Amino acid sequence: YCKEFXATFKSC
Repeated sequence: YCKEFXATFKSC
């Protein structure tokens, strides 16, 4: 799924 890591980049 998507992931905004430590409230940083986005890997959606």
